[PDB]
Amino acid sequence: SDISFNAIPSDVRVPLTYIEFDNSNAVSGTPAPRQRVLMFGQSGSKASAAPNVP
Amino acid sequence: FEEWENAGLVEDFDTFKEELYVARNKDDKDRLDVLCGPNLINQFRIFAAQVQFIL
Amino acid sequence: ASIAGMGDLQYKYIVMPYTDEPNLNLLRTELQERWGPVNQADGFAVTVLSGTYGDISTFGVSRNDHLISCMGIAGAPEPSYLYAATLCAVASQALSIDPARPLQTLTLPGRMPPAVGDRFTWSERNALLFDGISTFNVNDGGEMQIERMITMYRTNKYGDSDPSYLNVNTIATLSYLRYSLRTRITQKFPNYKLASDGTRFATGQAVVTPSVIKTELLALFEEWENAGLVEDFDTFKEELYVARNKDDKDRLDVLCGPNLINQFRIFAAQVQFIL
Amino acid sequence: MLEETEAALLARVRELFGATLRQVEPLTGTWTNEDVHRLFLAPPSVFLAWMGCGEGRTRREVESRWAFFVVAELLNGEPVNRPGIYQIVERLIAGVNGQTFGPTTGMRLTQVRNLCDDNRINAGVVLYGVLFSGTTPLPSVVDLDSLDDYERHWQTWKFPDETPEFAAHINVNQ
Amino acid sequence: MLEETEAALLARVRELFGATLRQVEPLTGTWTNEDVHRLFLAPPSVFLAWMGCGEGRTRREVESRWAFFVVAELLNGEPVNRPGIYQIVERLIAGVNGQTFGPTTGMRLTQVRNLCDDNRINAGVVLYGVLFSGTTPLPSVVDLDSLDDYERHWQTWKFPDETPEFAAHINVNQ
Amino acid sequence: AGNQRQGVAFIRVNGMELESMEGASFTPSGITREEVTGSRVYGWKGKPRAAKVECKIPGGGPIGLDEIIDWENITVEFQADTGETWMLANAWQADEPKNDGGEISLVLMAKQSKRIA
Amino acid sequence: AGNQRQGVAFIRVNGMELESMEGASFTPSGITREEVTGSRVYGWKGKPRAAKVECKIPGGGPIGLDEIIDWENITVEFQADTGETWMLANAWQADEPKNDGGEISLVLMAKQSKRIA
Amino acid sequence: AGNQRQGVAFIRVNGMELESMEGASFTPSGITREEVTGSRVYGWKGKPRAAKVECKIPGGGPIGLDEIIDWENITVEFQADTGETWMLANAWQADEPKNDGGEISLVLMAKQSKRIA
Amino acid sequence: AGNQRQGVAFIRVNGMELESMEGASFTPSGITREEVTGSRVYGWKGKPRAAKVECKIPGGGPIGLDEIIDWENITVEFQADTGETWMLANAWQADEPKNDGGEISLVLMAKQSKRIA
Amino acid sequence: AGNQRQGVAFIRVNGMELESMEGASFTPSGITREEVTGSRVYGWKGKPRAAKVECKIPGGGPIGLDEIIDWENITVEFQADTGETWMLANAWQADEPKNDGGEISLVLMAKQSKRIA
Repeated sequence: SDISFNAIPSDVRVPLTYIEFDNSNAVSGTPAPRQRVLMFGQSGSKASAAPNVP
Repeated sequence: FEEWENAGLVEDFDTFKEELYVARNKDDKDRLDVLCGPNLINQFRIFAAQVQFIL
Repeated sequence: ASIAGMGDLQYKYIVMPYTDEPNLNLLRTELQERWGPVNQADGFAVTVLSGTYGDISTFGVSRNDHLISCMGIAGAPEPSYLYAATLCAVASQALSIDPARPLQTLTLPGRMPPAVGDRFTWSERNALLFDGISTFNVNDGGEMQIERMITMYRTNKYGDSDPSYLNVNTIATLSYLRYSLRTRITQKFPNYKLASDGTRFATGQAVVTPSVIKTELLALFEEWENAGLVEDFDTFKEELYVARNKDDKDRLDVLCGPNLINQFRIFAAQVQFIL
Repeated sequence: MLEETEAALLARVRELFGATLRQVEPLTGTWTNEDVHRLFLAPPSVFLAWMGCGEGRTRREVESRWAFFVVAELLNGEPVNRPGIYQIVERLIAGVNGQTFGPTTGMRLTQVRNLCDDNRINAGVVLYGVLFSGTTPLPSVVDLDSLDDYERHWQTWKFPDETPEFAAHINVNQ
Repeated sequence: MLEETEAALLARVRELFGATLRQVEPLTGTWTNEDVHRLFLAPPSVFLAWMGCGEGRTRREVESRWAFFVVAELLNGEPVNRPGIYQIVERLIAGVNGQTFGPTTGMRLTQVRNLCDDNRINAGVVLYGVLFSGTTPLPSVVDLDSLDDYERHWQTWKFPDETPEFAAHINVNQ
Repeated sequence: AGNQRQGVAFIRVNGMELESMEGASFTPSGITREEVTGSRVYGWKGKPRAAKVECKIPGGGPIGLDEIIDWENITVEFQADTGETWMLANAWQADEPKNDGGEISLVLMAKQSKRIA
Repeated sequence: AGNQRQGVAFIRVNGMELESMEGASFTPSGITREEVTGSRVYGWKGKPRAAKVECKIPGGGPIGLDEIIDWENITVEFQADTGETWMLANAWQADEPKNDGGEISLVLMAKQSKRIA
Repeated sequence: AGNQRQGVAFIRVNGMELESMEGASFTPSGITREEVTGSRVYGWKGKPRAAKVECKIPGGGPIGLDEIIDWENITVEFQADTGETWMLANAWQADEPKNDGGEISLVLMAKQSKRIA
Repeated sequence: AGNQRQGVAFIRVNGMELESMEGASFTPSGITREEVTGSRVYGWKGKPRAAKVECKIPGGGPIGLDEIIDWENITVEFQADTGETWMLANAWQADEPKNDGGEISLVLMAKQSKRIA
Repeated sequence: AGNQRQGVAFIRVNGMELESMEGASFTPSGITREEVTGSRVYGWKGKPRAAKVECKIPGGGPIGLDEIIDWENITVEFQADTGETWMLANAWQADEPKNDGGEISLVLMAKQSKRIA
């Protein structure tokens, strides 16, 4: 679940190669216990994140 | 089991060793009862990729 | 609410753009509660303040915390929080690679420097460094680079000057040493039994003597020195002292002093030409 | 420990033969010329004696030495059951050699001696001596329960007195 | 020095058992057949004897040899407390082996002997012999305080008599 | 002590004192000096040396052999019975470990040893 | 056990326990670390190792010598009397087997041994 | 590691790790600098170089010799035991392969190698 | 076999197995790839190769030396002890045959070898 | 010192002391004198020479091989253990660097070396 996949079902059984193109440049979700940082910032309207929740 | 693993059929050894159990039968007196569990190796079927072009 | 809902994880670096007294007081309280020997979840905060030189100097003099570092900038085309985020990212990466290497020439990518007439002179930068405000520099091109990162700590408890807790490298090194000592103690001695020095326990038993902890601390100090964090060994060995507690009977008290290594900052030269 | 080894050897001897031997008892001393007269011999019987020790491989262990004294009765110049005596000796050798009894490790058969001389034969007693040797480790002078655990390790980093302290209160366990 | 070693061994034995042993006293000679009659035996008890010495590794040290004689009482053919005797022997071996007493270094257990024969058994005495050996260094014939310090070193360089002298008055210390 | 000489030595790894046999060796880390001769005798020449600790451990003890053969970064302490102590840091187990009749030989080695206490 | 040390060792091949003499060796399979010095001491360097079991068998026993000299793919089990056990799989008989005065030396060797039980 | 030096090297072709002998060579691809002197010493001069990997493989292994002599476009990976890795892409088998007493020499060569990981 | 490596090799000429010494060579017939550099590294270039088999035969054996020096059209079979086999057809005896202290060197050569079986 | 001879040498590049093996060479930059004979012996003749420093570095060390193969303008310092020091400025890495079994050979070369200190 480290890589968030779009339009690729999680239950696929056909043995082949699945290749997708996505414009956004995501960052690998490798855990870094010694490099955890926190940021404080304001969120404008049309936000989908609950306030005061990391 | 070591021979099987070297042949490329089973993967995990420590779990197999910990789940092994060999005992005699208390009724037959000539039959040995063993309960083992192997971890059959997986196959490479699905290769999911995501390409993030920059242009 | 946000500071109450952070959780219990160890956030080593914190980005706070709000430079106001009511918020910074709560942040300082939480950080100094985490910095104590009880919580042991070390944390650091990086802020950037935008304003005139006098306002920056006044703010730096006003704040006297050893867990917050602020960088002053005047006439910045970009908002302050962008600079704060970039500086925190660069500092976090550099200190995670090595806690003792100074932050002297690292550049901030994508941050536009102020105008030529809005940059601080040498005297202003020196006064800001003496006032607990970090300073930056402009590369030969259009790049903006870190100059020196220091904390807000300026004054001793009684009111005198104090050079301790000044460089961010000091805090980073102290945190790394505490983490390494905790890991070594919890790994080499998972669960043992305590006995007084001089008792005859003999082979086989899993007991620990203050001499054992002495030797383990000496070995860990050797590893620290080889890693490039501490310099003097004989003084550290002579100042070590390990003893049991006469009341708890299950607590071992140790008092050690390390000699944090120095950094190469100033290169003073004098040229005597003959012509 | 020696008492555990002696008890284990006695129990093994008792379970090896059971009703064949009349008694299996420990012995004081190795054997003397007056033992045939001062002892309650009930042939067949087996006596166990501890013939001191020796220098071990470490300073925490010693090489103990034991001996078995099988006693049999001869009547009119002939043993009562010669095959029985031979079987008893062979089974005693084969039931102790190589096994571990208590803390003792790997009993080694040193030699078997024939102790039938004028003193024993004139009393109608057939005696054989089977000698073993094992590895008995010494105990510890101080028990664990007397001393308590190492749970907390508190360290304070040296700094000027009027500065914010840096310390670590580490719980060694959990 | 031998007196210091003997005192240290006696003190260690006394503190090891305390009230369990009735007495802990030194012994003259190793052991004789009349010792069971001429001695004030109070079983259980421990006797310490110095069984001479040997050639050491240097000319300033010798390899001393010591022995412990635990005494126990047997009543009606049986020891009073056999586990007690075994525990006493094991603790004596484990409390002296490897430790240093006075100037002596690293006591080594040579062997343990069973001394229960007709002479001792007929008197109702159980005797075991535990023998050690250590490193006792010899003292010095001349003490330091008899001779005085070397403080001044005056040197005169040879020259013709009627010339300005060259000399050095050196204070060795300070 | 006043006249006490070294009779036995104790070796402790990560705080656990090892059940060592008699005759334990110890080679300090320093400079090994050689001999130089041409037409005459000229002097010496140096060569680096590494600290070594050698001993024997009985089999079947509290410390298993698999633990012994897996020591890469350990702390070794060599202490004489008189009071002389040497500390070896970041040591490792060298050579081939063998269990010959209940005897396990340890060749614990380190790149630098200093005399503490 | 509580204080029990290893006094004897048992070797079993394909389930048959071997009549082994005193002093049976065992070398675990792992990495042999060497020593590196140039102008100073720098560290160690690894080298693979193979498991070995050595013992002696009296002549005229239940297991013939022709069987011994024909072991190419066997299972060897090395167990100490205290309870430590090592398993060698797909082992083979190495070196030259000789019958010297009723003594047959076995150099049973394998490429990997793991400590079971 | 902290003090670990290179003792062994692993070579992998198309994912199959090769059974390599001791003493495996590796020449990185770069510029070879020569020496220039006329009336004085002036400087150096460059010359292109190609990556090379050399090793030996025992005969009768899983990988046949016919496969070895037919490698024109393969991927070669040279990894040290400490963790240093080099990747060779579109490599080929150069020189004459010979089976001398069960020894097969590989001269796997490529026109460019970069240090990955 | 499962783990068996090549230890010995057998050479058979016209069905007669040769009494070969230790260290028998074998060079398969194929393409030898060279190295091409100009201002940079460009690639490789091919060159044909011929199969070669080399060994040594003791003197005074069943096969005479006159027979050896007269082999123009023979069949040579190179087989490893593990099971790898190569066949050389229409081979010939090359180079100078010499009987040096009971040693006769054979340089049996052919223009093409294929791996049968 | 008074009688101390050179036993080891230290090589430092840009301040980093190199992990050098035994037997490090050093050729000073100067004039190489040849020999001239016609009908008789007449004298010598000069030829310029370039400074050279040669050593070996274990693989997997702090300094990577890619860094080694990319040295064009560096400062090399050759110091003997007795105290003799030579400085090479604007040096470069010459010849072919190879990693042969964990051994990397350096042929650091410069056009002029002067004896400082």
